[PDB]
Amino acid sequence: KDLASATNYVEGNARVTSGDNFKHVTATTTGTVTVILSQALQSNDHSLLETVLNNRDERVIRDTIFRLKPALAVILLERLAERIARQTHRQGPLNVWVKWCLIIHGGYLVSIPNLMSTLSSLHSTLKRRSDLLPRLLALDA
Amino acid sequence: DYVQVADGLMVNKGNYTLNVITKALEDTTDTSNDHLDNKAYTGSDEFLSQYKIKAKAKVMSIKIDTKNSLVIAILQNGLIEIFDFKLTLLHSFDISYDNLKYAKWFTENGTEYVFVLCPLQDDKVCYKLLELTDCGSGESSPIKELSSTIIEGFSFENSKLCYQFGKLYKLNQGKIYIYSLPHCQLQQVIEFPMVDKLSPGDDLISFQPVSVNRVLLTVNNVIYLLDLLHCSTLSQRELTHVVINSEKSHNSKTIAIGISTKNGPNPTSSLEIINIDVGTNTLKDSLGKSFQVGNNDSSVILKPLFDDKDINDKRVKCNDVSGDSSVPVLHCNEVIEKLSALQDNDITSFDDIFFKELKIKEEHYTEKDRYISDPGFLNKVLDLIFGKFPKTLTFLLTHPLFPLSRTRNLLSLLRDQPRLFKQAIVTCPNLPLNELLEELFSIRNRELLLDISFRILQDFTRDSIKQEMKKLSKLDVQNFIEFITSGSTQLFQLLSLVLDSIGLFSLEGALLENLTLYIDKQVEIAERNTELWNLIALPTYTMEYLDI
Amino acid sequence: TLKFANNSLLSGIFLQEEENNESIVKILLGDITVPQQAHLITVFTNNGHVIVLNYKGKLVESPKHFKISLADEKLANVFHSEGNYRILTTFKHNSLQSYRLYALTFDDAKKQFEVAHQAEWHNVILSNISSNGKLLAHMCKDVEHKSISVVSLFDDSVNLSFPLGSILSSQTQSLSYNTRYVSSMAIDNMGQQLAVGFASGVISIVSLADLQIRLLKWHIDSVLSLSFSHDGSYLLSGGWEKVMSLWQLETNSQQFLPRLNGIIIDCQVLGPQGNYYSLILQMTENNSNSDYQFLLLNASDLTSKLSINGPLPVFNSTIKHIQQPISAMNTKNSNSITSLNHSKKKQSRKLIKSRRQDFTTNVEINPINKNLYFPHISAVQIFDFYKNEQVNYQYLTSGVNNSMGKVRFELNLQDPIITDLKFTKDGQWMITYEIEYPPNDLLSSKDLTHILKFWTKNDNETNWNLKTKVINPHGISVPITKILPSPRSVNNSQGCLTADNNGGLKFWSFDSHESNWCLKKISLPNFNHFSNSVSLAWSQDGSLIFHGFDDKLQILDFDTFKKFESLENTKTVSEFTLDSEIQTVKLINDTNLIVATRTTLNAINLLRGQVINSFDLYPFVNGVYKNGHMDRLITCDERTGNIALVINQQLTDVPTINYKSRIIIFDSDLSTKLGNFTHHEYISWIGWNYDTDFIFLDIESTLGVVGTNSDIFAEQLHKLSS
Amino acid sequence: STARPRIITSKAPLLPQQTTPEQRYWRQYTSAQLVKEHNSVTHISFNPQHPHDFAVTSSTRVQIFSSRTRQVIKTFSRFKDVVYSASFRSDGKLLCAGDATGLVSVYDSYNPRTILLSINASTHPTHVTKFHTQDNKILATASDDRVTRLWDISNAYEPQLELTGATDYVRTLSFIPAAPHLVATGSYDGLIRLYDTRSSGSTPIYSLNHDQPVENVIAVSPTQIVSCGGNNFKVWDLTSNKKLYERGNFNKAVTCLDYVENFDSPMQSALIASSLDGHVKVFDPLDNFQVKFGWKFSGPVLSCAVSPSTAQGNRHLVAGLSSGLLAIRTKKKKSNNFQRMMRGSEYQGDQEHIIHNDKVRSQRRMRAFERNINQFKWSEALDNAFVPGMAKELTLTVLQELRKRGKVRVALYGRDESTLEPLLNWCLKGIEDVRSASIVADWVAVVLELYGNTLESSPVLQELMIDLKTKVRHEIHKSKEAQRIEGMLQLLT
RNA sequence: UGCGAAAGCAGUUGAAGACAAGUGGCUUGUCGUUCGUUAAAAUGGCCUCGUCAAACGGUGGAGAGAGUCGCUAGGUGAUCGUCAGAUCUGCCUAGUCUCUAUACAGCGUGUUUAAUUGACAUGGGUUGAUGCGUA
Repeated sequence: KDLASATNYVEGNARVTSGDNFKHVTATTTGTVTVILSQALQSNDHSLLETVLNNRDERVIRDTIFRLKPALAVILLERLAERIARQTHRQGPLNVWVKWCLIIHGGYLVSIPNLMSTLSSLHSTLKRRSDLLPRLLALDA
Repeated sequence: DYVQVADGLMVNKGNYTLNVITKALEDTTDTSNDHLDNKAYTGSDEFLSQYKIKAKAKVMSIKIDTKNSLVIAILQNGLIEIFDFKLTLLHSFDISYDNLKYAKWFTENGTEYVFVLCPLQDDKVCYKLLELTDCGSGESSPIKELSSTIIEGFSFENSKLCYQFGKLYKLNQGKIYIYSLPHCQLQQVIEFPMVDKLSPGDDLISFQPVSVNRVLLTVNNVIYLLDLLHCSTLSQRELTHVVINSEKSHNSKTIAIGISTKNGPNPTSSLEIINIDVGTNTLKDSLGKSFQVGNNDSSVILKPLFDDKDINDKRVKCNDVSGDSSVPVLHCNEVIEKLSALQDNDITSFDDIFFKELKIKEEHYTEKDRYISDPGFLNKVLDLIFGKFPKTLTFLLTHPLFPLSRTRNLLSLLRDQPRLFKQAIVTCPNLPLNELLEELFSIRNRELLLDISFRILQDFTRDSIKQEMKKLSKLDVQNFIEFITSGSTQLFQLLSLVLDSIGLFSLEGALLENLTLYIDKQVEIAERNTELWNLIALPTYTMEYLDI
Repeated sequence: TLKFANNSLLSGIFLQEEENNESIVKILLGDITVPQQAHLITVFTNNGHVIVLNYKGKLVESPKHFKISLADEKLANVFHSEGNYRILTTFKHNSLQSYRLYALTFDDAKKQFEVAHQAEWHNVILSNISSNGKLLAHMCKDVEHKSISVVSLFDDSVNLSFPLGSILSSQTQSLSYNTRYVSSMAIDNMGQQLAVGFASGVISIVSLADLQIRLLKWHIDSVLSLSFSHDGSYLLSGGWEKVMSLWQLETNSQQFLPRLNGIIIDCQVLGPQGNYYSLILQMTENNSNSDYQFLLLNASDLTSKLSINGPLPVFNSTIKHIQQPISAMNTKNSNSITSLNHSKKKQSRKLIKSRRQDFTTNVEINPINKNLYFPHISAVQIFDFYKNEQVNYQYLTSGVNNSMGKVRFELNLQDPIITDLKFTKDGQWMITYEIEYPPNDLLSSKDLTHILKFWTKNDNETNWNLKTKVINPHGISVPITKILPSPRSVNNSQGCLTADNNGGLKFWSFDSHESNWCLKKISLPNFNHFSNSVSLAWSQDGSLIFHGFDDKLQILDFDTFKKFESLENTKTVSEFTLDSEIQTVKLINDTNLIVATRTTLNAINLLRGQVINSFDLYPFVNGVYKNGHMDRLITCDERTGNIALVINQQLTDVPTINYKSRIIIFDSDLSTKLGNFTHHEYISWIGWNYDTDFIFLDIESTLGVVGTNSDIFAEQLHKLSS
Repeated sequence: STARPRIITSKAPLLPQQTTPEQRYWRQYTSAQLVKEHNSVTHISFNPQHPHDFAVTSSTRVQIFSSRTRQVIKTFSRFKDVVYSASFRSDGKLLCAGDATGLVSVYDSYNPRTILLSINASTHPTHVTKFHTQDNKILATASDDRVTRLWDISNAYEPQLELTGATDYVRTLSFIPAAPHLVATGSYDGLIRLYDTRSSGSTPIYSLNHDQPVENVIAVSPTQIVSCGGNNFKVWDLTSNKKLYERGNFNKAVTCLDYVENFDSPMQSALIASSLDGHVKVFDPLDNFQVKFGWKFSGPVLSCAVSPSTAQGNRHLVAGLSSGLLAIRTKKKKSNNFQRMMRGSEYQGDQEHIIHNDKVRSQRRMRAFERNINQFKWSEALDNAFVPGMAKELTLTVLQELRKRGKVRVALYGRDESTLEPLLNWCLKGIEDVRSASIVADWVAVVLELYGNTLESSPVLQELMIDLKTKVRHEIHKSKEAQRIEGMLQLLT
């Protein structure tokens, strides 16, 4: 090609990222589903993770996360964050799970030393969901 | 150039050992050791020893005795080893070697015939160097470095008995001519205030620096370029900096002339014969952040005033960018004389202080930028008005409008005049957030709440607000929530800050439901006026009329 | 390269600190002194000097120069034919010039050229001369409107004239003024036809014997350049689209050449058979300077044989009687048909009266191969200064920068601005920051995008590859005031530190595991005040960072990335409130650091933790630079000092359009002014190349530097076989 | 002059859980085959040499499948009890099978009728039989006799070495892949013993205490070996006798392992693990045995294998389940007068001094929207956006190119009811996504700015505007509640 | 236009002269005219140099598509009916369940961290659109 011809712009396979991925630093309760959820999260079992969080009764979700062990509430929250990042219609039903994980395990993940670095994907997903709120405010006006 | 300053034989062991340091003793028989226990046998003692070392075995120990030779000891087992005399004059500073690293038959008198670490192994006779008063051993390629008071430097390597280099080094009577921490240099201290680093591979000075103050017992630490130094008639062992993977914190070197300062670690209490107390407990020299602490060996501050670019035909200055003036006529002598003109009998009046300051600095009396000023000068005139004399109407108005006020601002709540207090809220450019939060939560329910929330938001980071607004009671925050719900943007985000910083669980319910209802209607009105701001052909048959 | 300032032979013609209207106006290939014998050129300047210069071998140390006996006239051009020589001259009502043609002779006394005065034209609007130089056309403005007159100059072969209302259509008199404004004209080597290019976009070939016109409509914006071929059967045209068209005048058939990195402001055929086209490309994405690229190209395959260009910086403001060229609408890249006179009056008044006379730019030096990288608008010119020719040119944003010649409305769109770029200290990566601007009159027209890109090349290839980009670093709509590359001790010189106007900092670093440049460290404060008076510095050890926000120089560490702390409180002063917002925090070496703010210039030691020196800047640099440009005005070294740099706009007996530069150096914490230099022109950027020199960029872009039998048979055979 | 820059497809910031190269490679193992066996598939080995066939050990038969048709080419049915192990020799020439009566029978592969020799091992069931990987003529059989045996296949009467020492149920052998004197055996008491065969052999030289009862031990390097048993697997440096990784990413016991090297893959090595709960997972030995991909199967997976390192054809992952069936997932791969007339067209300049090359490279074909943006047909480019078969990022990038490049209004000028309905009917779908909704916002804003009268006239885009209103209402409830979650974890810092 | 932060905050928009049109003046409008102020349109759009097919390597994906009326949560309709509720085995959406050449998109394989080969005489001539129906 010519020597005076400028180089065109080409991204190629450059990784486009945002500025918000901080990935670097007797019974009497119900019949819940938390053994299913716990041995979904001990492995990486997307299939039975989907069969445990297609349950959407609020008291079942509530005491399920209450009976959950708090050392893996952070990875339940990571799985929920990645699923609502990918599928956008899940944000309605699945963020009921993410608000209950914060309310119940409000001590474990305030005692964790790097909250944003450990659940970066939630922060990036909610930042990109709520960043454009003035724009669709102007749109619906 | 100092370090963290406090604390007013096998050379690589520590504690949990028995005695890896057996050393000689002043005004005693020969030598001793202690524990935190190994036996103290004899290395053919009772001579004129001045130091004592071992072969890094502690049961092949010795007494380095001034008799031209040395033998072995049995400090653990009971079985001695044989020896062989070389000289008979002074071997008081004998240092037995490792498995063929650095050894020669140099006693005291220029007879450095090379040998090995054995009782009968020999080498060449490398006694060629002159009468050396400072002979040390380093590990460049294990080498005897001689500094001679016939003055001349030489460096022989006891790896093939090869004289590596040598020159004419005019070294006088020294204090400590100790080899460097990486061994590449020679730190030789002059008597009172100086320590020069010379190149110990070519026998030449590389950096001849002065030191801070009096120091006598100086030696290089196990550091990059740092030394330790104890005072002569002082127990003060300070540190200075002119091993690099995971460095030392204690048990670095034992050469000191304090009150029996043997076996000097960081916690240097349990000595080898002395049984003394301990001191500082820091590590060696770091890269560059500890020299902001140890900012010593320079204390020569003067009164720095603003100079000017030198007038070499400055009359062709070509359209100066000021309003009307060209250069302020600087009067630092009148700046100093204004102190004498102010510290007078105007003990309640603004006739001989405020007029004096506004005559020395001809400004609009609330404005900067006609500067020529010093922070020590402003601090001393602020001290002279904080003395026998806030009733001046020009001086203490034009100098909270100065970015160098230096922390005499704490009584700004403790004096309460309205216009001077609001001016010290808005314009005083260094304010303590403790007093700012106290003034914020000592509410007088006025617009100065907005004026104090403004500054507490616009000069402190949010987490530094949160950690120091944890330091509040609960009646303050309950009345704060009550006053917000009663009766704006910066106080909304301040309300966000108080909710983030009160904590998680320990709350009440009625205040929470009141705040919930209030902010629900607040989001509703914010949504509707955001909507308001974002809100700012022919038929087939007609019938009409025309003029008649 | 015949350097003018190399010798007093013709630097005595111009070395002035005030007068650069002495310009070089024509070059001729022969020797006007002695005929019939050529390897040397005779240059006519715009004042009246005629220098004869040998460009084969070494330049002679006394050229054959003369000075023609001239009136107040100022030398439009000269003209050559067989044997004879003409010259044309300009004059002193309505602001129009006036032209006057002379003929030359030389022979009797070999110092003077005698002149003859053929004729005059008492008001000239526009002019052109044919390719052979045998005839010339021009416009008149003689009343209801203008007029058009063609005249052969080397003979009275033809001279005709007519009012151009007989050229113009009947539609144009009820249309806009662009339809009757004429911005170009050309004649062929016979004077049979003439091309009138109008500002509306059309061209019209009139046939001069009978004044019948033919319209050629392709240019959708104004026609800026026209030329004929030698036989007259092809018309080259160029305009605001960056497309050179050539019209086959038999069938009216265009051949195009579409993406020519600049608008064609002049085009002409060049060879005897017409095998080259020479073009001038105006490159009008930056409005602050008129930077022309000279590009001939062989006519065979239309490939750019020998493109020529100077350095292309973009200054912060317009420079010196710079007028962006004519067009159809008044845009942000051009100006309409009305506003040229008002725009030049306003620009002269802005340079006279106003206060923010800062036109300073950022230039970077690639620390591997020592060539300097002028970031143009949405592109970079990589340019090496040991031969002063461009290495290449590369588009670094995603605009409509290259794909399209924008026209009348579309010139109100701007491609994203590259505002920062810095190399990592081993020259392996290039960090760049750009502001992507939205088009107007839609919902998202008032929120910018901020994009930080990371580029890589090996040491052979001339162009960089994007490895990653982060859109909105630091958050949405927030700028980057300063990026700082990192020293060789953090991630082997593969980290960058970006600063907000909130005082937030982000440390980005490239790790090989996840093979990308990712976000490592973060310190965000959430204030409610913003200021772009942000500066940054790093310790060479890689331990502590000096974050010079406005009025406040915070001291952060690197391990926990918060403000510096020692629990012993050994007067741990970790903030330095100064009298004004600080714009340089340049640390010369690990002992001390020079702060520069808009009143004073302080220096602060850290092995002796207090102020050591101070200087007065307010009488020199008061409110004249934008806050954040003292960092490009002053610089440093790594051993041997620091360089301040001030500017004096000169004065009459009010300020003027003339400038002088006062650069000063200091060694070792502001001790001695051991360099006090004065340069004859405004200075825009200074920076230290990595081998103890400092390069600076003049406002007219001269880079300067502050440093430390058989013999006769052989001769006759090389004659007779060449 | 340059060439024209291509229209760059709008890529947003990347979302979490992107497609890694490892999981793209391991996800193109597809077209699963399910073959119902008579009983649980206990072992599966591959042919080493032409690595293109594999033997599946069901109950009382061993079937060799081909790696190109996936049908049973050959089968071995003349066992008396349940056949347990079946492996090929390192030359791939013959096949050993341990049987529940303690009768090792070795046939030759690809000939089920010629049983070559029947070693009568212990009276207990023989559960693992494999040849040496360096040597050819020795066969190691461990049984439920708590003693393994090395047999020379010439002298098949007494075992040439008898490796005893284990307290319970030795179920696995392994050989160390550079030292051929080194046999690592693994039993149901934990305790990977390993033996130097030049010594006595009744005592291991050392023992590695996997705490769970091991199910398999394989050798990865000449130095490190991996033992699975219980819910985890551990890796052991063998020159230093010392554990260095352990991954417990399963629910139930890891039944088997195998390992791949140097094959055509982004992963330079791969250890896959099969674990009685349905899962088979692949772990990458170069970044600290991190899991990269996995398959879930319809029952507890008892054994697994992949095609060997030199497969050169159709590549296989096979997993046999305890349910009694077998799952295969593969990745696949004019006249002499006229020629004498047109001879030279394949010469390419070998003996020729100068070789000129200016044939330009043929680039990718332009799509219709890209050539219409090139031809400045901006309304036609919008029309080419809203065809049905267009990718969502392609509609987004032509909207963004018309937004940045020229004029939304130019692209929308000559429209009416029938030619706006594609745009708004796509804007319904694009208003949900984050990456599109800014562009959807300003395009809808411009079209209602300049078609507010067609709003009045046509009722059949009024309803489209109402549906768009309820869409933005749902999305604004979502973008508000996301800010509420953002605050409610900002509280927890 | 100035100060600014990317928000915003203060300032506006005169005079002379000439010309054109309309009805020597009067009105209106222009200016390749000057002084002062910090101050939309002339049917008129971007070149050839070789395409097609099949791979391969990284990069993104809202995945490209097809089912099961299988589950979870919903939004809603026709007719009758007092409601209760009936039939339409009511419809639509999202998630889940199942499957495919990851079907989708993009950059590259001339040297690159990586990754490419093959077809074709890259012409001329005659019909080819009024010859066509599966709608």
